[PDB]
Amino acid sequence: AAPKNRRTIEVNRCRRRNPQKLIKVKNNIDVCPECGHLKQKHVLCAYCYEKVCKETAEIRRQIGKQEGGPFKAPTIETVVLYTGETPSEQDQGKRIIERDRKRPSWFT
Amino acid sequence: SGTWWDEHLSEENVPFIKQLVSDEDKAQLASKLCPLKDEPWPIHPWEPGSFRVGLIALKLGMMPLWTKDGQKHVVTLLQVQDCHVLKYTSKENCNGKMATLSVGGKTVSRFRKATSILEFYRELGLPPKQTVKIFNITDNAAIKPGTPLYAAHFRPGQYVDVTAKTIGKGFQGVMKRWGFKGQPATHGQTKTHRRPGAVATGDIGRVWPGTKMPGKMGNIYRTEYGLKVWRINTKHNIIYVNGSVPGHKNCLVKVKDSKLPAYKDLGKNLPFPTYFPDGDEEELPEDLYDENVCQPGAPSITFA
Amino acid sequence: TARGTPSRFLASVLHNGLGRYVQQLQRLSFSVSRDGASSRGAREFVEREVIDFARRNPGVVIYVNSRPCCVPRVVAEYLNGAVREESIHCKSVEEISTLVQKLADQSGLDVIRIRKPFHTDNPSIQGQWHPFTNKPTTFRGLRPREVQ
Amino acid sequence: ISRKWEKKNKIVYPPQLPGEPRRPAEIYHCRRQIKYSKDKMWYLAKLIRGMSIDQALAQLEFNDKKGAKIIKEVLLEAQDMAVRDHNVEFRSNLYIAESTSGRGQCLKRMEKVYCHYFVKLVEGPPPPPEPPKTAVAHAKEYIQQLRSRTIVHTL
Amino acid sequence: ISHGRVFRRMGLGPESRIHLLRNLLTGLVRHERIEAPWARVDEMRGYAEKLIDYGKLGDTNERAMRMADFWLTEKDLIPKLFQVLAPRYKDQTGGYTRMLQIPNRSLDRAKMAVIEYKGNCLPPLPLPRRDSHLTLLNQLLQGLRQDLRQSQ
Amino acid sequence: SPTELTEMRNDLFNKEKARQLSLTPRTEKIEVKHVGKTDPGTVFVMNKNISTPYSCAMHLSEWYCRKSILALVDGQPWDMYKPLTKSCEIKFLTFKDCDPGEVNKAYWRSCAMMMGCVIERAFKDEYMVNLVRAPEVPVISGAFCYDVVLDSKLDEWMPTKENLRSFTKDAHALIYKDLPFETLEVEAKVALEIFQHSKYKVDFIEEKASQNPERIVKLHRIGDFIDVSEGPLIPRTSICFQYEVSAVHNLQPTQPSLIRRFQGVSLPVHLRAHFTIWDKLLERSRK
Amino acid sequence: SGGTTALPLYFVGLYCDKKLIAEGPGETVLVAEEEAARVALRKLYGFTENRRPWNYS
Ligand SMILES: [Mg+2]
Ligand SMILES: [Mg+2]
Ligand SMILES: [Zn+2]
Repeated sequence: AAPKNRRTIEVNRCRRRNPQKLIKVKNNIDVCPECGHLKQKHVLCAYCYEKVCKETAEIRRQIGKQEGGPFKAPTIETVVLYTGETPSEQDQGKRIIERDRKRPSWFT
Repeated sequence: SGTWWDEHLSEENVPFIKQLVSDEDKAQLASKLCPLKDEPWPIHPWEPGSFRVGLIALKLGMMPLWTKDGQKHVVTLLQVQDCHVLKYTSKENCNGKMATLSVGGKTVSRFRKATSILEFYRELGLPPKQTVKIFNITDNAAIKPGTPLYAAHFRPGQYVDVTAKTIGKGFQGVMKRWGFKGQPATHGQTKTHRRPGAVATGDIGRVWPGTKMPGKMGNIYRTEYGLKVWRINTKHNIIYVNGSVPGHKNCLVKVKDSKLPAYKDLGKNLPFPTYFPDGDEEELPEDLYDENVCQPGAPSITFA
Repeated sequence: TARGTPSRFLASVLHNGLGRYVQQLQRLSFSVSRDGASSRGAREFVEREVIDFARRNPGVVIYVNSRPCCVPRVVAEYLNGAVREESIHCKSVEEISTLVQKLADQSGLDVIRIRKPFHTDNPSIQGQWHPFTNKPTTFRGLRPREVQ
Repeated sequence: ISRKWEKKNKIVYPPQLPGEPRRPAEIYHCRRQIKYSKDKMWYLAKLIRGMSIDQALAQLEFNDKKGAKIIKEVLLEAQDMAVRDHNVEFRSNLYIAESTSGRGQCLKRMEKVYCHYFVKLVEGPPPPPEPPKTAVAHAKEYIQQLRSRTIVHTL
Repeated sequence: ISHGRVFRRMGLGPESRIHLLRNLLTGLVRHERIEAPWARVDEMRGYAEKLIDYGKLGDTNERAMRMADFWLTEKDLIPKLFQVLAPRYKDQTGGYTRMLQIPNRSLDRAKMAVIEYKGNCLPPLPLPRRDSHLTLLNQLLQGLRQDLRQSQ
Repeated sequence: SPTELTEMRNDLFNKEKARQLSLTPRTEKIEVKHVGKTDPGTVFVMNKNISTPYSCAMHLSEWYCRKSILALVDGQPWDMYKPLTKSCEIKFLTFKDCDPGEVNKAYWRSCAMMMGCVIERAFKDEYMVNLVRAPEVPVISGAFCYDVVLDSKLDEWMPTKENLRSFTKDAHALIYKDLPFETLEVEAKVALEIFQHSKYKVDFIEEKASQNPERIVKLHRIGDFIDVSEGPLIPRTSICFQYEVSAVHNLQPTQPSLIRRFQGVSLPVHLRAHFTIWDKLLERSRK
Repeated sequence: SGGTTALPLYFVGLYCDKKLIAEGPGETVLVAEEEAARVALRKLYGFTENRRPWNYS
């Protein structure tokens, strides 16, 4: 059907500003104790995750530049090595994806 | 502020705390197994018109079980887990009705309870239970808090009442909820198949309270009366109650003696205050059976 | 309307009539334009009525000036600080005399609803009523249904 | 079209006497023509009504609504201006004194809604919330009312 | 009523559900780490685990080969499954994939999740460590370690 | 008449504080470089002998102030309220760093000082309580101890659990009051020229600075209470949330007097410990 | 009246060798005694509520 009467600003305020409709204050924010950026407990530090995705993208660009075209999933493991890092004794027989910047401190 | 128990513990500390609290729980559970070497209360002989505490069981599942007369009888399995009498309230502490016992069941974690409940159980020397239920008993049926209760509390040949939370169907329309013959299918019944008809008459400009309408179903406590007990498994603490019992599996149900006015007697031969395994009265076998159960291991029945 | 209006209680300035009556109006300013048509009744009042009023009320200082240049007005100031303006534009000499007398005959309180018509500071002589007047007492001060 | 808010950052108070308490500084700031309804921006505006700046930024960084980042940019600009111009000492020593959202101008097609966001940051720490009315306060005020009854309609 | 139904409902029906999960799983086997909506990743985790289980049986088995043929769409990955992934987890008997939640998606504010196969070459996800063992509460608990060990 | 002894201490304490604060010659400036992985490479410009590490922490963010519990300048612990003195380098130590050693030590000696300010006023004025020392014990031990000497009339009084409960309630009142731990560097002569009432701490006062080459010592003040300690303290008494004095001990060589020892255990608001873990911790605060 | 409630009324009356010299109301007995003292003081000092009003004529 249709309304029988306009609804006043008072009723509309008792509806719109009722607590159930308010935005709740979040009790689960904190500071990355080492890195020092904001984060929720159960979620990754956004800044750290972005700085990881950047390096993943650069590595993957090198991988694409080396594999040539599509349909070339290798049949061996892969290892990524930064400048001035000779292939360790454990990484022989694994594809090497050379990169041209110093290894990040967070890359172990 | 806001936090859970093992948020700030370190990698090598969570297993230790788990083991320590589990060991303490087992120790406290074991340190109550003998309630007569502790300080019991008077044990009066049963007399007519008395009521005795009941159990908090857990619903396992169902099975059949036959009888010498040749019929079938489904049954439900009720496992008594950690049933301890937790509290006592006096006759006129409830202001006239009866004396009451608070019985708990189904030991639970201790990191997931409110501070008050932990304080109560700490002063009582037990680990927190899941459900606490209040039984109305006469004065002479009192049992000291801290004593355990065991499936042998009952005996086959009696009847027993079971109360539990039914299964929650959620929000339900009117035919799944009240058995309403909805409106027919084709023959043009457009946009009305499973709908309530007229909610109320026309002269009254209101719908009566207590009208049958869509809404939440189940998930309310309810009681089945008159269920008979066929078997008791005193080694695993199982009760084999006739018929079906509300609730789902692994949910706690409240068991007590039948209150119907045809079984008011026959509370006599039952162990009155409770069953204490330490009484040492011809210790009970692994399975107690009713007089009319075709129990396994017996010759196949014959009707001659 | 009452609900929609302020109110006060019946009162006086300084317990006026108790010791000696004092006249509350103390200053009266007339602005009368020498030319305006609306300042005609005012000019008549000043020409043939203000001297007599000054003589009859020697506690009121009456100033009159001729520099509104288009509109007259009378501003009455009182002992208790209150000011009160009244329009005398386009009014007769009878009306102005009645108004000025009215101003000189009232205390400078607010003209608002007087809640009570009688104000007394010592309303009781025999002792204001309390539930134990006209009520007996019993031996040793016992409550009903006592023993000792 | 009235540009009053940004003109309250120009009231020059008189130089303080060495005796009176140090006056807490202020900064008023506003974002104009936010392509976002006002009945939605109001919830974000009320969320951060009575909390310090850093907690406000924290709460806004992790809210889902579109206006959250607009409020965040506004608050950051306000903080920078407060330190740079209004001679505030510590950039964390501010709190949201007033936060509100108001209507906007532009035209229709079906109204295309707009809204402004108005924030007043006051130097100093957040004021503590008004405590709950303890039972003794209720009894005290009830006694006060019982003790102000006069004999109604007589001398 | 939906008591005891473990399978989400997504896509345009059951078949589209299998096909969506298949594309997610193929992306995972190809890159070893993918960011996808949280619920879809939680549905695909079980399939990725069981895919490694089937891949351990090895090429010679035919049932496993048919299964990996269905569940991998660019077939260059089937070698990998049987020669890089399944060999890599010859020790672990379970839990080959780690799944985290990450900042919600910018456009549609969906609940996201990064899922990866343990042990890959990629830069490591910023996992959340627990509190250092030297913190006050941990030190007191260490004292309790000692004092309880000696008593027992 | 102890109620005037406190005033006799505080008046001269404030006197020295004022005379030191008045030595600053028209707000000289110092530069504090900030080091650490979070927000690195900033240069605070502070006031030579007014600005504290808090004055630096607040520059960065409310998070640093809320979480910070001690300050390293020149790589040594430095209380948050203690004024800086020269162009230095700074870093902030919390409870959740990888190596919360110094912070744990500071927290526990601060808890010792709080238990001192609670016990001293705990008794009836007709008795005479005299604080001996806050024996530094490692956090691993299980509780912090404070050595006091009660009057000889109480040899037949081992405190009952209810009185320990009263002690705990009073300490909780102290934390609920939320007073800061002011500090003061003073020449050692205050303990040798005024503080005659130092009868057992008369030994500690030479232990203050007789060992170190300089002749200056540290004083810590909760508020209408004074006492020395061997290192920096946490900034506010609100940091403690869970607190309890458990029991007391005595040392057998009872020739000088009965050196009662008070045990207590506590945790900050950040590192709250669940109820049952807290009961277990308390059980071990009785050794 | 109302001995136990939160709104009591106690009427306390001073005496001087079996003869009343005042009477006071209150909510506590202490306050009623204080008010009885005040009224007795007023009666002795000739400053009651119903004293002969000052004579201005
Ligand atoms: Mg149809
Ligand atoms: Mg869909
Ligand atoms: Zn981070």
